[PDB]
Amino acid sequence: GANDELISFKDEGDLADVKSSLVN
Amino acid sequence: RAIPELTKLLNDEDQVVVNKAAVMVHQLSKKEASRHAIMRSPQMVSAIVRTMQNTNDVETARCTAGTLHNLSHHREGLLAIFKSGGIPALVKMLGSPVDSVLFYAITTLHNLLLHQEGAKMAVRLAGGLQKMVALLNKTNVKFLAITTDCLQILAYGNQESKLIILASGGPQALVNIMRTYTYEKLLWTTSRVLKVLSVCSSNKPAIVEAGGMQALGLHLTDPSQRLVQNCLWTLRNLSDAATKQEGMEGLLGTLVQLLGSDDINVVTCAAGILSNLTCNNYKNKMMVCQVGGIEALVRTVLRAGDREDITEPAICALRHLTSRHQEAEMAQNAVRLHYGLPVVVKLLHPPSHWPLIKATVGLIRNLALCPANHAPLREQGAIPRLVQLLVRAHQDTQRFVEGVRMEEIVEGCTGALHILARDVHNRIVIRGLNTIPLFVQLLYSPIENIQRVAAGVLCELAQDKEAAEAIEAEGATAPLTELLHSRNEGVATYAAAVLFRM
Repeated sequence: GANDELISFKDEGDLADVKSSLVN
Repeated sequence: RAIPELTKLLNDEDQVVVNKAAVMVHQLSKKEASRHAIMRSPQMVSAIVRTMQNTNDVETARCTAGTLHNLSHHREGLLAIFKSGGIPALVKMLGSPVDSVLFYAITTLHNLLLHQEGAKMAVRLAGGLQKMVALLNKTNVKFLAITTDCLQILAYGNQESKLIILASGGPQALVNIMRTYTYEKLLWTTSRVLKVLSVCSSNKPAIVEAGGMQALGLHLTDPSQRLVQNCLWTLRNLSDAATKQEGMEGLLGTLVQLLGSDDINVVTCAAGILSNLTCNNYKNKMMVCQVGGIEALVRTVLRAGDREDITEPAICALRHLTSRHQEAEMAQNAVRLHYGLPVVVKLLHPPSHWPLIKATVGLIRNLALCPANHAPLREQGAIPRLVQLLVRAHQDTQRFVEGVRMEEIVEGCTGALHILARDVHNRIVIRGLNTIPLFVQLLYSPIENIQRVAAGVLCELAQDKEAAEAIEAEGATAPLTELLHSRNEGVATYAAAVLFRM
């Protein structure tokens, strides 16, 4: 079994303003 | 000058005297003037780090954590906080029940990770991932945004750090972030963390079973492109591990629609996901077929031209949809009514590579199963090209190219011909390319599938008297006699037929 076969994909690959307002 | 004193005071026994100093010290670090004084004094940084660490006062912690935070905005600051073992201590503040301390902590840690060499390795030793992941249940999206980005920098290119996140229940937590929150920046950083883990060979299913597929598909049409793209790449990496998950119906409709996006890259990713999501899964095949799947995939091949990066996944998808399910005929059939044949048959020609030519031979094999496709496939000039590829394939096996064994090609082409030979007109052409001598030699294959379709093509052909003598006169009788006795009923069934008509 296992008719249709697969394709293998392995694409592994602005918080400064987020942080200041998280502290202040 | 005050520095040397407070340093002294922070190392006092009278804790009262200490918190008193951390308050002052933390008021001095507000002004860059006094800030430098501090960074520049190892006894001051250690002092602080040791106080915040050992302290047990919910404000001496605030101020100490607060202080080294304001120290981490510069380069010399980070080194001072690093050389004094402040990381293990910051990881320790990640367990505070006091948000301020917590906030000041994840921010300083984020800063060290981003710019300080040695930080990443330090945070892992200190057990930072486990703690970081424990903090994914917090309801402050900005806190979550910085926390998740930490996991992404630690996990990137690190399987171990990846296995630790996974073992801490990380997947199901990030995946739940994608279900609940609408803050784009959070969704982004999280999606990026899911992206990095989806390449790991242990995380995939954890992400798929937690409902990752349906949750990454929730943001497929959000306005943010970076969000969309990340969600797509991640969905692509998870796809070969998602073929048996129920509830893909909506993500299927969305993916189809996206083939018509304006971004080739989006279209490419989507054709990829539909390709894998359609493997051996009848529920998925029919859903793709229901929402406009065939026409859209076909339109994608056309639009793509020579881009195998698109045509291939898309052609594989058309292949999957045209077989092994209640409406395979409806599909096979629909690819014509939507004008696919021209570009399909054209894909067997140069400059198509083998990976694609193989997949395209399979679609053709499948599409010939539908009688109304015989005439069309012929008039597009399929037989002649299917016939010469087989020849090139057969000769190689006598003379593992690009990851494609030529025997698979030998089987498909001859397989498509076995099927096309169900029409009398097609038969004439097949004979007309003096192929009979080649199929006969195909009887001597050590592979059963090959013998079956060789025998199979020769059975169709032999029902024509002259062609029957052509095969006989070719030596067929001998090898067929042996094929008569195979355990593969298919080969023996077709073995016995040629001889009979012969």
